[PDB]
Parts: sequence; structure tokens; C-alpha cells
Amino acid sequence: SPDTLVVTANRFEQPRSTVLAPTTVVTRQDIDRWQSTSVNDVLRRLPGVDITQNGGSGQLSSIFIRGTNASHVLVLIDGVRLNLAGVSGSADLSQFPIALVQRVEYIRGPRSAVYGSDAIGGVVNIITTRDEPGTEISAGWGSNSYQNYDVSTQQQLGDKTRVTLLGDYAHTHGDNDGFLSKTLYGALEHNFTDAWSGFVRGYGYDNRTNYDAYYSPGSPLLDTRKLYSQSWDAGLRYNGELIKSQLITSYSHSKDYNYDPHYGRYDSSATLDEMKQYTVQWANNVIVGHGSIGAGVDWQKQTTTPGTGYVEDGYDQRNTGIYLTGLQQVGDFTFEGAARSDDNSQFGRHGTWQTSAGWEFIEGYRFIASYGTSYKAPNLGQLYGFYGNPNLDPEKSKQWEGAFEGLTAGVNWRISGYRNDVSDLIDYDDHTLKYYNEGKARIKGVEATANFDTGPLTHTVSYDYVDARNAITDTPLLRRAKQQVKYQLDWQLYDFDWGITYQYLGTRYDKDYSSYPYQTVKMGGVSLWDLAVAYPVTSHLTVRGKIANLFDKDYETVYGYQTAGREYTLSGSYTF
Amino acid sequence: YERARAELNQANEDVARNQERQAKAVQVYNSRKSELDAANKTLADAIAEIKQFNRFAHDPMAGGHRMWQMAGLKAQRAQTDVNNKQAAFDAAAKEKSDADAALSSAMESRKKKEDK
Ligand SMILES: CCCCCCCCCCCCC(=O)CC(=O)N[C@H]1[C@@H](OP(=O)(O)O)O[C@H](CO)[C@@H](O)[C@@H]1O
Ligand SMILES: CCCCCCCCCCCC[N+](C)(C)[O-]
Ligand SMILES: CCCCCCCCCCCC[N+](C)(C)[O-]
Ligand SMILES: CCCCCCCCCCCC[N+](C)(C)[O-]
Ligand SMILES: CCCCCCCCCCCC[N+](C)(C)[O-]
Ligand SMILES: CCCCCCCCCCCC[N+](C)(C)[O-]
Ligand SMILES: CCCCCCCCCCCC[N+](C)(C)[O-]
Ligand SMILES: CCCCCCCCCCCC[N+](C)(C)[O-]
Repeated sequence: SPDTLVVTANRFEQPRSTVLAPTTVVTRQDIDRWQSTSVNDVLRRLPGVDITQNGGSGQLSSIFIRGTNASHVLVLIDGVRLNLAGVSGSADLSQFPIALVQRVEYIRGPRSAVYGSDAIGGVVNIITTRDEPGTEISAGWGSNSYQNYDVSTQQQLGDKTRVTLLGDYAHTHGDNDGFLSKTLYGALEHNFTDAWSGFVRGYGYDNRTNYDAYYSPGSPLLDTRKLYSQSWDAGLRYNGELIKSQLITSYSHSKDYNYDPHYGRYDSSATLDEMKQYTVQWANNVIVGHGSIGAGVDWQKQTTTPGTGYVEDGYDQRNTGIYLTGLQQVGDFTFEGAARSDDNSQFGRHGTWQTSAGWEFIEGYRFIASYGTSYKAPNLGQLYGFYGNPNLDPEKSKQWEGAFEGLTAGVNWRISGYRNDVSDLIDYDDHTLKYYNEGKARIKGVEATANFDTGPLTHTVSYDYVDARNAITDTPLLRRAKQQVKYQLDWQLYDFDWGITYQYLGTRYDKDYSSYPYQTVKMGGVSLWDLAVAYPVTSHLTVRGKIANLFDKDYETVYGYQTAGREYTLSGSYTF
Repeated sequence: YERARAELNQANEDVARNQERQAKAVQVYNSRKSELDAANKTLADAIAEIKQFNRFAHDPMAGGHRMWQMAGLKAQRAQTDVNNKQAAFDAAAKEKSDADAALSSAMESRKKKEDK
């Protein structure tokens, strides 16, 4: 979807061409055609994304970008670290509501040079604003008792003042009635002048979700989870011809109960993780020659509650970062770089940086080469648990990438290989009951993307091979897929819009949870068709149908956990 | 001679205060060792529990894995209870030793002053 705009690379708006690292972009239009009913269901489609889940919607899940650990992808919401990742240290989007997602910018490779901790594999920025005047009413009924009801509007309140609102209700079985998402959202956006502007927002969701728990006679059974999250923010932006600045504060508060319905919620049996993220960002950017220079600051405070994340006491983590961005096109060469210093409450400082140049050696064809370093801070339990060690270092990553992209014969494509040597990986020790920094991984992987037109017929193919390994035992990291093939097929024929979306998931090794001492078993490499259509019954009303898992061809991503089979979704939406 | 029968009359009164000050320090001492040997066992409980679901530790999707985190939280709450209770038994064992030696040399003085 190239030469259309992004903000995720350097924080400010820039043509995707100018971004040397590979970026996929998903739109609200794309999501609607896929009829995706969760955020995982969207990411899963995109190059180098390998997702695991303990069942269906709402259930615990982990993203592995380009072989890296679950904790190695940085997931931002509107360019701020996802609050539901604070406690655990790793990103779980299964609880995050798809109703909110309005665009996805996803830039692979490192970017701690811009964003701070966790940006090792890549960066997934979920954007919850878009500019689409009007108002839309939607619903859907589906397999496993899926029902959805959605309203959403954007209006000029003042013609220099915009309001936006959505409300979403989302229920589905699997548990008992186990996953209930209720989202409300509201934003107000004003233009002081053609270039000065400011916004305020609030959203929140309340989620109930049921799950499979481990049973201990005499002791409560915690198989219900109530999450309440909410998020506020406010900002100024300056959008000038030459200078740009944005100043953005955010607050996020979430309570996560895990309890037993018979015993309470506010009962010692219940666990409760209450987290408050505060963030202040000041980004700035000037145009210099054929490019720009940027310089920002981001401050982050996370406070927790006694008991949260399995830690006795409540902590107050803080991180101040300052970074620099650079861009200059000269001739047919292109040059990005970045550099950041973070100051972390617990571990003091760690600088990070990246650079990359490309070269349009022929017109239309480009070779890009890239190098960068990136890191993951240690997390709450790691530092302050019983297994804790409060003097841990960041996990560190050195990253290397080669690429050739071309435009030939009406076909946009890329072949790329990348090296990724992570170090200091924070690892449990059975013997000492503690965490320590020794630990290492070699990741060599390839990425081929392409996409093209034939007839009234549009394809988005791609291919990944990744081979992740401990750099000591030289053996696979469990649970990754040696390769995936991701393919999309789009025609609107006789006004029927169609979509055939197909994925061969490769082979993956997990632990067999069933016979101690647990061995390994190979999981079948399987193929996964989906079919999707949509019809305008009117210039305001579309009906959308779908079948996921067309061939009922069931299997798993976490050994021992059932994955929804053939499932049908009949949906409708009404715009005006 | 009666300058000295007040130095036994007050010496006997010194072993009286040091006997009560030893009996108070034995009740405080036995109380502490008690709360401690108890809390040390709610700890060792936690630590075996840890080693039970230790097999799930490097595998966060596992669900017995949660049983291992819960185990440590209750061990760390137990460990801070062992440290509170040991500090207090160290405070009681310093004042049993000090009161045993205070009594014991108040008796040596008392025995010298009994010498008519
Ligand atoms: C666009 C491509 C062609 C058309 C696709 C659109 C077809 C729309 C079909 C809508 C009806 C779905 C219905 O058949 C399933 C039903 O709603 N779910 C029930 C029932 O089926 P599931 O096992 O859930 O699929 O069974 C269980 C329990 O018996 C329930 O959970 C559920 O309510
Ligand atoms: C129904 C009115 C909708 C307009 C307000 C929407 C934005 C405010 C969001 C607040 C949500 C957080 N919470 C749970 C405290 O409400
Ligand atoms: C649709 C109406 C929304 C009204 C927004 C109300 C003001 C919210 C202020 C949030 C400010 C963020 N904070 C607290 C970190 O400073
Ligand atoms: C047709 C209307 C669409 C359904 C509207 C659903 C609104 C419920 C939102 C409640 C969210 C409550 N909370 C606490 C998260 O703010
Ligand atoms: C401290 C170094 C960075 C300074 C960047 C500040 C940029 C603010 C942008 C507002 C520009 C104000 N204006 C229109 C009067 O030029
Ligand atoms: C994007 C937030 C930037 C905050 C800093 C703004 C400071 C510059 C303001 C001085 C110029 C005022 N004005 C209206 C004449 O442009
Ligand atoms: C225009 C952006 C330039 C920076 C503006 C604010 C400066 C504050 C930076 C504090 C960072 C200090 N440190 C070493 C802890 O990172
Ligand atoms: C992170 C650094 C990457 C390099 C960014 C390039 C900045 C240099 C621009 C200097 C050009 C100045 N001028 C006016 C002669 O064009």
C-alpha cells in the first residue's frame, strides 16, 4: 500500500517510501473486509508475525515478531506503550478491543533508537483515531454465540471542532459465557489556527472472560477475569511547513481481577493487578534539506498496587528518554538514523541507535542495508518477585538487515534477510530459584513480500522463513514456526466483494504438558483457508458474511488447546 | 556491721528485680521462637510448593505456570514474615542472654554480701 503516509517510524508524518525499514499498514477498510473480530486476527495476516493463543478470543496470547520473544515486540496505542503490558512485561492484545482499532502501522526491525524498551523485533502501533465524517451502526451474529453491536460517529461541532464517539458491545463463547467486551470511547479535537491544534480523549473497556484453570482441592478456583481499563490523553500539535512539534500526556488505569465466582472478587483468593501508566511526550521535527531532523523526550511512570504482578509491595518504575532522528535523501542514496538514551529508575542508562541507507541503483529498484541495536528492560516480577533480582541488565539486541525492493511489471515486491543476535536474555534458574542475565539467541530469517493485480483480481502474498535458536545449545526456540505463507485474494464481482484468505502455518515444537517429564512433539504444519463476502444492499447498508477455517481443518498453536473450527459470521453495517 | 546488712538487704532486692526481668525475658523468648518456627514452616511450605510447579516456570502459556507465580508471591509474603519474626527473636535472645548474665552476677554480688 506504498507512498501513502505513516507516523510510526520517526513519530511524524512521512511517505512510506522514505522509511527504509519494511512497513505494513492496515486500514479500517481492510479490517472490515476481513471481518476480523479481534486484533490478533489482524496481525496474524502480516509478514513475520507468528501468534500463539490458548484458545479463542479473550484467551491469553503472545506475538513473536521475526523469531523474537513475546516480550520483544513493542505494541503502541497511538504511539504510547500499551498499558496492558506493564505488569507482565510482554504484549497481549487479546484483551484489547478491535472496535477501537482504526489503523495499524507496523514497522519491522528495531526501533528502540526511537521508542525505548521492547522494540527489538519490530513495532506495532495501533491507532484509534481516523478522519471519516459521518456515523455508522453495525452488528453481527455468529458461531459460538457471537453477537456484536456497534455505534460510531464523527461530527463537526463547530466546523473547527470535531467530536468522535464509539460504543461497542461484544460477547462470544468458547468456559461458560466466556468473553464480554464493552467499550466506550470519546474524543474532542479542535483547531486553534490552521496549524495549532489540540485534543482530548477518554476511552475504556470492561471485559469479562472465562478460562480453563488449574484445580487444587480445598482452594478457590480462579477461572473468571474482570479487566477494567481506561485511558485519557490530551495534546497540543504544531503542524508547520518547516517545524513540527507535538506535546502529549496520557494516563491509563487498569484493574485486573482474577477470582472465583463463588468466593467473591474482593476475597483473598482473588488476585488483583492495578496499574497506572503516566506518559508525557514532546516530539519535534524540522525539515532540513531533503529530509528532516527530529528530537524528542518521552517520560513514563508505572505504579502498581501491593500484590500486583505477583509482587508483595507496590512499585513505582520511571523512565526518561531523549532521542534524535535523522533523514537525508541525496542523489539516489537515502540515509535514516536515530539515537536514544534511556534513564531507568532501576538500571540507570542505556543508549541505543540505528542507521540504514538505501540506494536506487536503477530507477524503481532499491537495495537497503541496515544495522541497529535494541533492548528490553527487565520487568516487575523479574526484579522484585521472590524469584527477583533487582540488579538485572536490559536484554540487548544487535540487528542486521539486507533487502532488495523493486517495482516491475505492475508488481510490488521485496526479498530480505536479517540477522539478530540477542544477548543478556533474562532466564529463570530452577536450582537457585532466581533470575539472571546469562542467555543468548541467534536469529537468521528471511522475508519475501509481493503483491499485484490480475484481471479484477488483487493479491497480497508473502513468505517468511525464520530460524530462531539459543546461541549455546544451537537448538530451536520452542513454539516458533519454521515458515508461514500468507496469501490474500480480492475481487469485487457483480458488486459482490470477495476475499479468499489463506495461510499455511509451518511446523512448531512445543512442550507436551501431559506426561512428566514433558517431551517435545512436532505439531503438524497446516493450511488454513477463509472465505469472506460483502454486498451493498443500498448505498448506506452493507451486509458482510464470512467463514473462518473453511475446511474445518483444526489444529493448535499452543499444544493441548482447542482452536475454533469452521465458524460463520453474518454481519451488517449502516453508514450515513 | 549494720552498714553491711543494708548491703545484703538491697543486694537481695537486686536479684529480685533481675529474676522478674529474666522471667519476663523467657516468656518473650519462647513466644518468639514459637511465632518464628511457625512462620519458617509457612515458608518451607511455600518453597516446596514452588519446586512442585517449578516444572512450569519457563513456559508462560502453561497454566500450571500461574501456580508457580502464586507460589512465589505467597513465599515472598512468608519470607518477609520470617524476617520480621527472626528480627524479634534476635531481639528476645539478646535480652535473654543479657538478663541471664545480669541475674548471674547479681547473685555473685549477693553471695559476697551474705558473707555476714
Ligand atoms: C459469505 C460466505 C457465505 C455465507 C457466510 C455467512 C453465513 C451466515 C451464517 C449465520 C448462522 C451461523 C449459525 O449457523 C451458527 C450458530 O449461530 N451458533 C450456535 C451453534 O453453532 P456453533 O457450534 O456455535 O457454530 O452451536 C452452539 C452450541 O450448540 C452455540 O454456541 C451457538 O449459539
Ligand atoms: C455515553 C457518552 C459517551 C461520551 C463519553 C465517552 C468518553 C468518556 C469515556 C469514559 C470511559 C471510562 N469510564 C469507565 C470511567 O467511563
Ligand atoms: C468526548 C469528550 C472527552 C472529554 C475529555 C475530558 C478531559 C480529559 C483530560 C485527560 C488529560 C490526561 N491527563 C490526566 C494525563 O492529563
Ligand atoms: C447499538 C449500540 C452499540 C452498543 C453500545 C454498547 C455501549 C456499552 C459501553 C459500556 C462501556 C462501560 N465502560 C465501563 C467501559 O465505560
Ligand atoms: C528545544 C529544541 C526544540 C524546540 C522545538 C519547539 C518547536 C515548537 C513548535 C512551535 C513553533 C512556534 N512558532 C509557530 C512560533 O514558530
Ligand atoms: C506543540 C507544543 C509546543 C509547546 C511550545 C510552544 C512554545 C512556543 C510558543 C510561542 C509562540 C506563540 N505564538 C502563538 C506567537 O506562536
Ligand atoms: C525538544 C526536545 C528536547 C528536550 C526537551 C526536554 C529536555 C529533558 C530531557 C531530560 C532527559 C535527561 N535524561 C538523561 C535522564 O535522559
Ligand atoms: C541520525 C543522523 C542521520 C543524518 C541526517 C542528516 C543531517 C545533515 C543535514 C545537513 C545539510 C545542511 N545543508 C543546509 C547544507 O543542507
